[PDB]
Amino acid sequence: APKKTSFGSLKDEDRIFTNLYGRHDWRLKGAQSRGDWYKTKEILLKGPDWILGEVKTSGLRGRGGAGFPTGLKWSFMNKPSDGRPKYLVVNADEGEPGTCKDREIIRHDPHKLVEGCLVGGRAMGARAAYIYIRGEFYNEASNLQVAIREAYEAGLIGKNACGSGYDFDVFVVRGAGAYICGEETALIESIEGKQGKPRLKPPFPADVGVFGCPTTVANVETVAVSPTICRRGGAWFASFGRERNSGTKLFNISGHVNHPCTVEEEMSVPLKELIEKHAGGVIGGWDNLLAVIPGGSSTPLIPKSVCETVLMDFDALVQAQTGLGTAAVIVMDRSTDIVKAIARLIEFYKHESCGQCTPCREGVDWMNKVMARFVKGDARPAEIDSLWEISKQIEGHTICALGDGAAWPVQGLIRHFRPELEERMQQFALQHQ
Amino acid sequence: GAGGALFVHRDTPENNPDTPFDFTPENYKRIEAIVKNYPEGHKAAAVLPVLDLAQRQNGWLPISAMNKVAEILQVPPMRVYEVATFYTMYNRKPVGKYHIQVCTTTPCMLRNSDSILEAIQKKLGIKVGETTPDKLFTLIEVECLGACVNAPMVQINDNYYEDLTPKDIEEIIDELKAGKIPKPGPRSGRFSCEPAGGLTSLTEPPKGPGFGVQAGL
Amino acid sequence: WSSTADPLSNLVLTFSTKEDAVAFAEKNGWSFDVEERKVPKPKSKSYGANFSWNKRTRVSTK
Ligand SMILES: NC(=O)C1=CN([C@@H]2O[C@H](COP(=O)(O)OP(=O)(O)OC[C@H]3O[C@@H](n4cnc5c(N)ncnc54)[C@H](O)[C@@H]3O)[C@@H](O)[C@H]2O)C=CC1
Ligand SMILES: Cc1cc2nc3c(=O)[nH]c(=O)nc-3n(C[C@H](O)[C@H](O)[C@H](O)COP(=O)(O)O)c2cc1C
Ligand code: SF4
Ligand code: FES
Repeated sequence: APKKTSFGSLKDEDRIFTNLYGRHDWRLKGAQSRGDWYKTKEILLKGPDWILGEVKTSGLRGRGGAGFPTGLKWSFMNKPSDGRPKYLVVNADEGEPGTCKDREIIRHDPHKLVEGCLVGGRAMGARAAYIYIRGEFYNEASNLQVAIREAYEAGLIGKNACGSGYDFDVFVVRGAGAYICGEETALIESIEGKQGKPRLKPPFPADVGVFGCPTTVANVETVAVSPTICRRGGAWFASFGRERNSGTKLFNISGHVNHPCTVEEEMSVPLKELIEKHAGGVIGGWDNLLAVIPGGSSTPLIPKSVCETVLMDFDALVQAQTGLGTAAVIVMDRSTDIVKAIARLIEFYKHESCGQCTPCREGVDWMNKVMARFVKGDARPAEIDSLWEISKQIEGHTICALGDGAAWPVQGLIRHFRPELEERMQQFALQHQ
Repeated sequence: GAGGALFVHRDTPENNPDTPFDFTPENYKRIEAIVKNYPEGHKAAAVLPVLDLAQRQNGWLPISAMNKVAEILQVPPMRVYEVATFYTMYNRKPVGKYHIQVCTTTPCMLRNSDSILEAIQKKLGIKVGETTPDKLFTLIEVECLGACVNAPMVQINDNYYEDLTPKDIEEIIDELKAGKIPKPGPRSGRFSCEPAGGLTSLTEPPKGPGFGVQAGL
Repeated sequence: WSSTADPLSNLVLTFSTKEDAVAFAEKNGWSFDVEERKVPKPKSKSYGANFSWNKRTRVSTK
């Protein structure tokens, strides 16, 4: 029966990150026993065109959160060289609240990331790979360095990588506490010893990137699944999930759940099934659920009426006036102050703005002040529409998407819990005469 | 909240350009290794690693150390000032021996990070911006240290302590001030981000190499 | 206060072209000096030049 209509209930043998919980040896020997570094020399000898074709057939979309088609994005580096070196940059900043998958990939399956770096660099002709990891992940970075040393000694990377005759280097670069440095151009600035301020596009990194050289920035999960995709083929990955939503996904479920956890599941699994299956359900029962933030703090929240039938993919969540994001599910029950949580998120965005452009730099602080007043109820009902207009002005007028990630939660809160705001304002007006 | 720290440097006897700072020979070897990781003509890419190494050697970053990094990398000192004042992991004032960082972002907030903050407050008798009189502990608030699943969590000197109850964090503080080394990780009997319910996934033994490989490879 | 004795100290005329001004000055009998219009030259701006691989145009800050 082709054209599956129900998604989820993934089997263990179909999973990619078979050591997500660190229950097996993360070193080279354990990874090799688990299928890593298996005839990767043959994968490299197939040529960049074959790898790009496999990635395109796989239907993989960017796991950083934007869902850009990975094959089309990687094909931009398939140009002949113009004298400059070519680089691959692996995004390990992992800044969203609610997101924990890349940390586990780095700490427990580092050789998977290293092999993916090698495969992707060969596919895009990159000379070396720079892995930019946040400085808070010190032990994770040291584990990654140990894995890279093990790969270097085994001849898997370096000169004559895996005997394929292709030279490749893997470098680990640590940032210092900056959520904006996860954005690709801001990350490139952070690597080059400058402030973590995003660059205007165009030019795109494929034209002008790190050190002014052609560059591709890819998420850790996107890089770490490429060797398995090439080993099993594009078709195997493609079968899972809906059309244009292919493959497997890592889900982080936190907040008001009985068993907050990071789990691997098929793409188009319904949110209710995922929560009641792996997270142990909502604290106090499913009927106690108030709202869910499906894709990290940048995506708008959805109320209970939407979570019982929505699918955890890009298109389904877009239809639900939200986004798949990083697949970071944050669950809030009916005991939660919904305004206070969004105010805390807006405070996070106010503290994480790099301040380069006017709309983010001032408007995000303005919305932070307005929502701080909203939490107490000191404002007036017309200020709700005022804040909606302020958010609209910030959105689409900024250099990078941090403004989008600050505006969207406010829009979702105003869309779905306006009566709560009005009721709090009315209570404040009563109490303060 | 408004950031308490300022972004203008005024010379003090404790912190001024004549403050003695220099890199140890081992640190200079490490700096050489760091610098050889970038292409020639782009030495400025090493500003962040060398500045972090200076902080790790000294504990914090006096302006003399920042000037030294600028001189070593042949970078104007203002660029190093920009880097040091942009990134929050850099300490431009002295901190305690154990820098306690408690995540209070919404995912951790929902799991009662306020209880952890208050327990630390009443165990140390200081606020979220103060240092203990013995200069052992410094407590601050941070944003999303990347362990939302294991909320509530706390970082102390690049070590993670998660799945915290007030008594657990107080015990960690006791054994920290006793000179012991507390084991980083969750305190609820779960090793990592796995569900506490009994490992709902990844139960079968992992498949051997080449198990799912296609033909023609 | 500031005093004056020439009646033409505040007289400023506006013309659409240089030839119109010249004709007005000639028919009014005034000796004139004409200065050619200065236009800023077109310039080559490139945002990507701020991040050059080998050129000096690379910026050290944003
Ligand atoms: N994983 C994490 O920790 C975080 C993830 N995010 C997610 O990042 C998303 C926004 O990121 P953006 O990079 O701004 O999205 P984007 O759509 O602008 O770009 C996504 C990728 O596709 C490339 N791309 C996009 N359009 C292109 C074009 N016309 N030509 C060539 N290349 C193109 C971009 O260079 C980039 O690499 C958000 O939706 C958010 O969910 C946000 C914060 C943290
Ligand atoms: C403010 C901001 C922060 C971001 N932080 C990260 C991050 O920490 N990790 C990440 O993988 N992507 C992050 N992104 C999205 C990156 O643009 C994305 O990862 C990059 O384009 C890689 O594309 P990919 O998903 O195809 O791998 C961030 C985006 C923005 C706007
Ligand atoms: S939107 Fe904010 S973070 Fe992004 S470039 Fe503008 S000021 Fe910086
Ligand atoms: S919300 Fe606490 S680690 Fe992210």
